[PDB]
Amino acid sequence: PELPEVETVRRELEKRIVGQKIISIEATYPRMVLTGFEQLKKELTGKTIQGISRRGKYLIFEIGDDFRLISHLRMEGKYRLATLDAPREKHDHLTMKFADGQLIYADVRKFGTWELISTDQVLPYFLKKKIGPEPTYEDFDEKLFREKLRKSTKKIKPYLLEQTLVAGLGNIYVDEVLWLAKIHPEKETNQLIESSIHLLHDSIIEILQKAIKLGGSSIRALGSTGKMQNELQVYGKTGEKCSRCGAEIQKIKVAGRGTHFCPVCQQK
DNA sequence: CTCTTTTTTCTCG
DNA sequence: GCGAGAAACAAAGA
Ligand SMILES: O=c1[nH]c(S)nc2[nH]cnc12
Repeated sequence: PELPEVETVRRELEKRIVGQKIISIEATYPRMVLTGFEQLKKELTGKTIQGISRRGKYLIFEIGDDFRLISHLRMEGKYRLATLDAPREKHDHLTMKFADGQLIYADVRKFGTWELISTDQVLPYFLKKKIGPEPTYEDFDEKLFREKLRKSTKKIKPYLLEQTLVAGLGNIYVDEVLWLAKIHPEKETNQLIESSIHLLHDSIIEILQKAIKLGGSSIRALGSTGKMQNELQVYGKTGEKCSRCGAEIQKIKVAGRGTHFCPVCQQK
């Protein structure tokens, strides 16, 4: 998932598991609990979920006053709420059992992670990761954005993907953002002019906020009812029309990543 | 059969 | 510092 999908999951969970006491925690893949599964099980068992937050693509379970469970779903981690008698599925790895149901984490590629962090260590956790601002008008300052772009010779798509200029873009929304902003994904950021940086800034916020409103893009669990996939202009649409007078979407490889763009729209 | 393709972090030169 | 490439892993497609 990317930020909009994680936010969609956050909202669904907030409605349903806040107030729930954790009765037990079980793992078939304890290795994805980076801070130690036995430690996590000992600390959280019997605690009540106070809330669910998000920072960039990270889910943050607030559990008791003094602990946070920081979860990253990476490529295709999925949460679902199931009855206590639900059968195990092949790629289920963890479950929190409540009195009237359970929260199960599944992840085909086993990339997703769990980390138990004390409450006063959450802000330092994200500072250490150098996560950039949330993609909102209030948090995403264009002035600082502009300065960082000026000082770098990185290509704009990989730099955006680093999460340091702004949080939340993955491969899908970065291709969508760059099409909307009419910027080439290999454009060197110090070549971007002010007006272009302004459109990029606004487009990032606009695309991500639109995606959130539409419940995320559901491609191929919680977060499965999204509609943003119907609004994608370029991602995964190789050879199809940009509706720009016959122009077709091209796919290239940029810093190891599949990259969908419309050449005529996105010249350097 | 092989090869490529689909978030973050790590190694190498 | 940088970029390139690969690793973690599983499954699907050419
Ligand atoms: O009108 C447009 N034409 C082209 S080619 N690319 C775009 N990106 C956002 N709007 C446009």
